[PDB]
Amino acid sequence: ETFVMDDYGKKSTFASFLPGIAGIRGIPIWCYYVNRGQCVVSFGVDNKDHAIMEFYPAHQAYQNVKTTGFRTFLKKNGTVFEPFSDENITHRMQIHMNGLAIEEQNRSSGMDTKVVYYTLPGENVGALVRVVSVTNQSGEPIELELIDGMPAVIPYGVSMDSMKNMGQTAKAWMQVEDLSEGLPYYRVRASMDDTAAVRRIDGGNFSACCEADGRRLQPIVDPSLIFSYDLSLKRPVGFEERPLKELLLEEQMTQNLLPCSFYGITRTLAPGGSVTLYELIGQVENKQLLKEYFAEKKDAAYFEAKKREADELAEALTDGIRTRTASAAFDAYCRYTYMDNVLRGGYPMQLGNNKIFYVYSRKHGDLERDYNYFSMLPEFYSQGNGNFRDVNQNRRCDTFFAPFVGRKNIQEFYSLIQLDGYNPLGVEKLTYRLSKERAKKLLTDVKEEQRSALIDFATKPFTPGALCRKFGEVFGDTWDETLFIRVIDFAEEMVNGSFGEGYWSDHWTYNLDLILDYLS
Amino acid sequence: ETFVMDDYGKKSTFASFLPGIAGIRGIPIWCYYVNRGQCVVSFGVDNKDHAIMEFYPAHQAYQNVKTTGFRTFLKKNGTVFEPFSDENITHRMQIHMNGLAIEEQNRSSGMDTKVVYYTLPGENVGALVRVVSVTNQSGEPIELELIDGMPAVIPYGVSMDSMKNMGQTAKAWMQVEDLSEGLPYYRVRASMDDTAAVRRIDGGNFSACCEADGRRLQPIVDPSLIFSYDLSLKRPVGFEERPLKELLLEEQMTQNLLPCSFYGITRTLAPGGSVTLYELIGQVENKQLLKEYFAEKKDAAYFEAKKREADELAEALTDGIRTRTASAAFDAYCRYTYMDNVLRGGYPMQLGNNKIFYVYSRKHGDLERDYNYFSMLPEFYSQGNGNFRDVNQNRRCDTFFAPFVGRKNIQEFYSLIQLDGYNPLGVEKLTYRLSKERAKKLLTDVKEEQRSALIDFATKPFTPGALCRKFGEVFGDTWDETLFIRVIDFAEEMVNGSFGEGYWSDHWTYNLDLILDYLSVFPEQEKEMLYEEVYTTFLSRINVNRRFRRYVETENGLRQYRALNEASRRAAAAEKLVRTEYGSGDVLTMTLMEKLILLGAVKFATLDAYGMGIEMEGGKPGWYDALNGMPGLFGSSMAETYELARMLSYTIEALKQYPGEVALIEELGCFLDELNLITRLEHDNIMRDEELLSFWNRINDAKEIYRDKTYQGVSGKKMVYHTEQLAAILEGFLEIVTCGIKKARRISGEICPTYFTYEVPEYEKLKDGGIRPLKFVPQNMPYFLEGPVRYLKLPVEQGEKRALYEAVKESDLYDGELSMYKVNASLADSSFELGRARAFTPGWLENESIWLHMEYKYLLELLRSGLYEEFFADFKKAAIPFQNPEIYGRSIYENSSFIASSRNPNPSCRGRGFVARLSGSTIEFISMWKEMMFGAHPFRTEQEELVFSLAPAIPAYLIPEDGRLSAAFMSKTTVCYEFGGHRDYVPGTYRIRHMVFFYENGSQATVEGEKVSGKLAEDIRAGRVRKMEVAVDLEHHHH
Repeated sequence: ETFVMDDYGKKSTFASFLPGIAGIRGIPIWCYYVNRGQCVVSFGVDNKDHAIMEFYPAHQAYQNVKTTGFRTFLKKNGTVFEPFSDENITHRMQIHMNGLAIEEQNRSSGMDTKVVYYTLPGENVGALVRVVSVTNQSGEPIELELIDGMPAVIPYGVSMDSMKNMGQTAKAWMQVEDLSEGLPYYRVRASMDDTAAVRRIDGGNFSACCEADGRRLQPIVDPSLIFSYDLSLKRPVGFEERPLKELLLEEQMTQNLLPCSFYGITRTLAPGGSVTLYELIGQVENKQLLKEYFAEKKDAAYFEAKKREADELAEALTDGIRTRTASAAFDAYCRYTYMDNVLRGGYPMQLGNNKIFYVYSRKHGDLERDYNYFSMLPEFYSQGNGNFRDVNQNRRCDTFFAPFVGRKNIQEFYSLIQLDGYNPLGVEKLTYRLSKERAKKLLTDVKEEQRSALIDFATKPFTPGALCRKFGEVFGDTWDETLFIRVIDFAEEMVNGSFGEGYWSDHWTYNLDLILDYLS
Repeated sequence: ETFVMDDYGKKSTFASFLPGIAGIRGIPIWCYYVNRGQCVVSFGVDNKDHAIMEFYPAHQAYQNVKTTGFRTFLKKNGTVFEPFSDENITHRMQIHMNGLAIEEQNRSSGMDTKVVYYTLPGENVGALVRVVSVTNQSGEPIELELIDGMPAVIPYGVSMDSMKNMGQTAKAWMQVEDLSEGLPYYRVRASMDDTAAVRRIDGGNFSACCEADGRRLQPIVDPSLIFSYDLSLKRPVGFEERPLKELLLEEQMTQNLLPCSFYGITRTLAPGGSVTLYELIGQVENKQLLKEYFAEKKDAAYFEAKKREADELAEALTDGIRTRTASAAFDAYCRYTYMDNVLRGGYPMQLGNNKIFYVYSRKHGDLERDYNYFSMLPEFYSQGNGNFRDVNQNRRCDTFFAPFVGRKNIQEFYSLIQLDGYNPLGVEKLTYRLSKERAKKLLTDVKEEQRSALIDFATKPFTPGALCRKFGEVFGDTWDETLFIRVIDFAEEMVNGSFGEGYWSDHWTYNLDLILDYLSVFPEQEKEMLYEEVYTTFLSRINVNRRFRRYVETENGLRQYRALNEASRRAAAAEKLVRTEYGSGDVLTMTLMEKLILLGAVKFATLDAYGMGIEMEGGKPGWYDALNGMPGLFGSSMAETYELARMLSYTIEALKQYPGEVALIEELGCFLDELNLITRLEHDNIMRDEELLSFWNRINDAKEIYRDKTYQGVSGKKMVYHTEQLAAILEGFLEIVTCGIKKARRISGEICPTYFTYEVPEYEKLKDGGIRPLKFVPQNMPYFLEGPVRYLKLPVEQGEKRALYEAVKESDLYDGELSMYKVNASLADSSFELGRARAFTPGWLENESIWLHMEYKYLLELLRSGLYEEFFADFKKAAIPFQNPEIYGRSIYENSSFIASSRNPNPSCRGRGFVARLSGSTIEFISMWKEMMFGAHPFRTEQEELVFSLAPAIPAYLIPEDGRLSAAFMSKTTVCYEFGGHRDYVPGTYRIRHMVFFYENGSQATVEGEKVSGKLAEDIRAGRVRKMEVAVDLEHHHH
């Protein structure tokens, strides 16, 4: 079910990505990875302009992952080792449908490093979960100083163009907040685009790390503490020269810099012992959401449950094509192909009682499709736009796997045929609107101000995720899901055609396939 | 003369660049360098879209130079060493004015590596020369395999945006050619921008390396041969695993990759022996140029001669400011500052016989000024565009160093003043055009097809470099330079104004400086300068909106958000001059006095409601860019008021000095008469009232009538005035301005203000849609240094100036820890609508930092006002050449835009200059140097004859041990002072015993006195005296 590549650092380069599935009630994120270093080179929330780790094309991703990607430094009795930096050391990569794990077995240092990645599922905060475990495989106790994290966190409000073109000038707006609280908040001081209606920026990237207990560790946000004069981020000169405890007592620069996110522990590991760090990196729209999310302690059990949920998401998504043949690779390929087709074209589901909704779709782009400006919607019931041809083809066999779809795809893709035989290029996200009278009838059992808020929200086009977010905002923490289901049921589905740029001569040729599959 | 930084890899980071001087007949290139690795991080030819090594901002440049910069790998008996990769190894950097050299002395490996950079001078191919020498310093012979070069050469045709955004996809177009020939050609297979007229791409980047013999080495263009699986380019796995000879036999991939450029040699070095590689990396427009350039072998002697030429270029460029004092750092700083000022504003030169051309200028940008899209023209006689303010200031002292310039700058920068008092933002490159008949007359002695080619080329606008390129193309290899000179002489100089983006309120304030410098060098031609009718007028591309139309309603109250009238906008590429008969007649011509009167009238009409500041009605702030939100808050600048008072006083003195008749255009005459009537009516109200709404309304109504009448066109009929009437009118204006200044100082405090912000709580809507303000509430602004700087120029009492100096020194504008002056006080409690300055931390960029330009302006004003002791002390405690390089963070011969002040949150960053060496402080230092060395007025006109005298102001710490201080006078004459003793030589505290003149012809003349007049003075100004020996306060130096 999992693909294992040994010594991937010496193999041919390839680019890939986590599927970005956060569940029906989660916030998906985009995370691209390559087979070099600690393998993760770029991840954000919405698009290239909301990246936490800077987006690079495939060539630059291969060239920079060992520097701008996740780093880990182990100090064993004075000397510093960097896992996943020397390809001559035995390393390994395990690829899941919705996860990624790497290992290194350094016999010289007697320490084993394991890093597990997965997108955080089923939460109102989109984040990447990184679990780092270091095991003392030597026969003697060692005094380990462990530091790991990310050397360049892009503050919220810095666009990709701003980085790539004027990083030096854009450093003037970057800052960090809440170092003492253990939840660093990475955002610009003010809107970098002048002549903006709102000068204040509320959103922010965050990081949080803890051991199995759950108490957050003190962050390191100034890369000069670790790397000192080495701006190339190749060797941690400061970490080598000084103990970790002294580093945590330094006055870190929280302004006029491209901040890092590093956390450290000091431990004496018995022979066979290990230390595990649970690190969360994500983005929120305001500090209130971040405080609400961390109102409950996130211990090791929480992260293990979230990892199991992340695996089960892909498992249940691909269970519709489960196959057992003479080739295990064939079955794994079947499941993976179904998941990729879902990512490109969406996964049908019954939203309410009389609606068909396609979830997990997104306008795709990756390190190799660098020309595409991808945009994955950061909300519940996530969905995205798509080209006519791609969405038309990817939904060819939806009726076979989801009989409740019926003729919806045929109607959708023949209603887009213009009178002259051509069609719009773009297929918009599913949006819904509720009429005034029906909305008033539905909201009779609601409090007056809440009724008014839902009236003004639901009479304009909205997505189901936006509606659920509004429900949460206007009801606090507990409400009635049946109200949401009823609003969806009695809402009206908008038309979802956007012209685009031109008229291709082949788009109409894929509708007969939909007709034939439905007739099959 | 050179700055040496040891172990620069461990020092604080700084960004810099080679000046990009290729000579008058060379192709300049841009090359930026940092103090990490092999130090060179980006270089190309024209702009960021024609880079050979990818351009990075300063942060990315620091982070990537050790990887994407030049690399060198030494294999000594099997093991591989990489010089300039470990900071613990002793390394060194030497910085020249037009060169860069780095060294590494690895005792462990016993090998010394030396790399020398310099731009290739005096060739029709722009390239970077890189010389790498490895010396075997061990006591035993070693078998050395050397590989060096660049791991990522950007192929020609790949834009910077293409790289940064879609490098992976753009790799599909990249390819290399001519590997066997030894001249790899890096270009795209076809135009990457689809729907292009020409699919084929002819230009290409190239590299070529050779030993001292000159035979080109076999290149390595596939980085996978050297680095193997390591795409991070950190360690050369392939080079370690295999010998160099086997690598050169591999089949290199020349397509679908980002190619490298590496060359290798295998050698057995005797103890003390060395191997040198001469590597050329550049760009050409076609393979024919590359083949022609390499038609002759380039041996070691060629590269040594080119390096000497590159050094001599900067040497001869800066020889005009050569100085010998007690501080060698001071002299090096003088030369470097002059070179930087030339880079920013251009170097004057005599092109032909009757033309003045500015060479080496360019629209500047660097690793720290990453927002600027720089563009250096890749041709002979290189030049570039520039902003009005920067070019205006940088040419302040051109007449002193280049007397042949004369009044050209004054005419150029007053002809750019529009009828409404504003000006275009951009100053275009000098272009020339030749008429049909003159071109036919010139080309009579030319072959028919060559004559036709030159006719069709020269009848359209061209630059001198383009003309020389065309001459070369159409004549082969040999031709007649006199033909080029004659075509330049008989060509017509085009108008060089480009509108830009907006109207700043301070651009006009720098022209009086040009006038004053010209009068300092040629004092006897003031009347001729004033009454010379050669001043044209730029045609406005957009008109300032009426005040009732500039005001809009917002949530926070009334705002000024519609300064420009978009309905009146005209075509950018159209007629550029105001023509008589409402745009149908001849080009309107005006005298300098008319321009001064127009500026005075318009700026007086631009007073604010309280009659204190000059409104930023143009939609742009003053000299302070980071306050872009000030015009929206009804901002007014007191600095413009001080400059207006100074200009009015100068015009009054000029009118009284040379009485006669002055002709003003009819519209300006009517406007001036209306303003005079308004002042006579409102004088009583101005003297007693606090708010002056009625005066403001009448003034703005007259100004709007004049602006809207002149914008549509001017007939050209001129009214005639006596100098007495204009003197009375401008004296009334100056009296009102002086009362406004007094009121502002009264309501501000112990320090004169700089800006005023007004809030309008009561306004009335109009039927036509405009909004009429009814009450202005002034808001105090934080103290800025520019206020006192402009104020010190006014003719006020000396005691008041000293009191202002003390108040500034004891205020928040003075950084006690750094002993420097900050650009502004704290902005913390000010409004957040002011602009970018509110989004910056204190002590960073233009926010409460030591902005070097304004600090040098303040020091210059202290020097000019006679505060000699204070000027000496503050100059010693604040000048760049006297800084500590450990704290300053870069070479003390180079300037910076700002120094992080004591309020900067980073203790390490305090006292450290950050942005590159092209600040505006260069011209300020040049003015200070000239004032100190020769006094305010070296030439004076007494009894209608030229009189020459020297009044130096030299502090004790500049006088050498022997007491002989020398400086260059007008870039040709050497003045060798000799001082009796070590002390501060304040003017009036000494006397010139005698001066001795050494003529160029060898004859000597000695004058026993302090002043000369007549023939001696004329010879001094004409450059016919080689050297002057001046004895100060004594016959000889006495310890």
